[PDB]
Amino acid sequence: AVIKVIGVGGGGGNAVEHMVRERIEGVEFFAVNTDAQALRKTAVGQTIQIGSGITKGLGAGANPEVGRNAADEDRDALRAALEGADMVFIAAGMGGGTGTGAAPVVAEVAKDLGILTVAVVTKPFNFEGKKRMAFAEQGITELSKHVDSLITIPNDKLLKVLGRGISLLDAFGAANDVLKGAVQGIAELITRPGLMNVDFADVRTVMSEMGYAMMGSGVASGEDRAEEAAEMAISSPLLEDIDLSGARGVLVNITAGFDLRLDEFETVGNTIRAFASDNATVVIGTSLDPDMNDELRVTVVATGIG
Amino acid sequence: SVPTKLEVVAATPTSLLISWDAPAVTVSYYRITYGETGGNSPVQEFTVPGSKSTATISGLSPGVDYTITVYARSAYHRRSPISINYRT
Ligand SMILES: Nc1nc2c(ncn2[C@@H]2O[C@H](COP(=O)(O)OP(=O)(O)O)[C@@H](O)[C@H]2O)c(=O)[nH]1
Repeated sequence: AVIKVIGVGGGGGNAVEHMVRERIEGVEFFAVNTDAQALRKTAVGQTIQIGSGITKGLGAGANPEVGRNAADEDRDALRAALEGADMVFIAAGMGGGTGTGAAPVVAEVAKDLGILTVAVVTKPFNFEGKKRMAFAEQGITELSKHVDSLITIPNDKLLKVLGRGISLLDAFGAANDVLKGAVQGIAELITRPGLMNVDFADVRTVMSEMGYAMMGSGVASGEDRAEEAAEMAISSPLLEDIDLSGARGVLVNITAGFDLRLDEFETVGNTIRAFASDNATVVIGTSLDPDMNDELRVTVVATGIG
Repeated sequence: SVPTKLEVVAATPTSLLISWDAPAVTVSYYRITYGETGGNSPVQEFTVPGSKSTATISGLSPGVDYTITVYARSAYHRRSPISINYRT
């Protein structure tokens, strides 16, 4: 399976280079922007410069309308780098210009080519502007028309995990990290499979044409690692606005090392099924990390949540 | 990297106490590693609660150096550790 990750925009950009520098495993990273300076600056490997004319390569003035135009120009340049993927992750901080109206355009040339298209996006912080927070909401509904799954992480929901004395530089690195965990938490099930493996087909059958989705994660250690992590994942603040008993599909990733106990897999499984509708498609698998010992990570993606 | 600082703040001949900085985001627990440098010792490691910023590493030899490295296990990231070597 060929998995392409595409950070469109200023926010999206720095997020995927955080995923290039920290490295995501068995995945190909792409930088998309209008501002040509960022492309030279960022260290990703494959930069895509859209809108070279209708922008002059001088950014989208925080203006979504030219965002959609700069990419409604180069759909064939997007398609050129896109052709052949099986799954694409589009990563953008919503609210700007480049990554607000052009991410739905990338979503559609990909979804047109029949790629499995999963958008992973931030809602801006309260302190950022009513206009950003309304720019973001409007880009998320048109993006909602050209994706199989949309994961929205409201950056405000990180204030509940961010200490005070916190610099805004830190506040956006924290959001960089959650965009990454959302992609890594799903990709690794395809690229780093474990003994209870999920095929690409099983991801597709749980993410294809499902609309809105949210995700939570949790890590624990020791005797009770499996029950503490799953609970940390179910009660995550990035999942607390949804009602997991009402999603058409739950996808669960247990990242563990070789010492994962049979009864622990059973435990995570049975606790997820206890909060999920009896009709939801529940896909529970493992991804292997041989560096992990007596710890455990549980990621949960509720898909089609309303 | 998380933590971003990790320095020895107090020392005896047979034990150190390292003190890291406080996270921008909530850590569940820290994974503290130390084993022989190259010598395939089982490393052993140990864990401390996420609320802590120091840790006592005890029963050391005023001699051989080890692989001091603090892992931050956080539900909200998977950032890479911070490290040091020390032979007392
Ligand atoms: N994760 C992340 N999000 C960001 C960053 N900078 C800005 N954002 C978010 O992204 C939104 C749009 O910013 P930006 O990407 O620069 O606009 P664009 O280039 O026109 O898409 C902001 O309202 C922020 O919430 C960043 O460095 N990392």
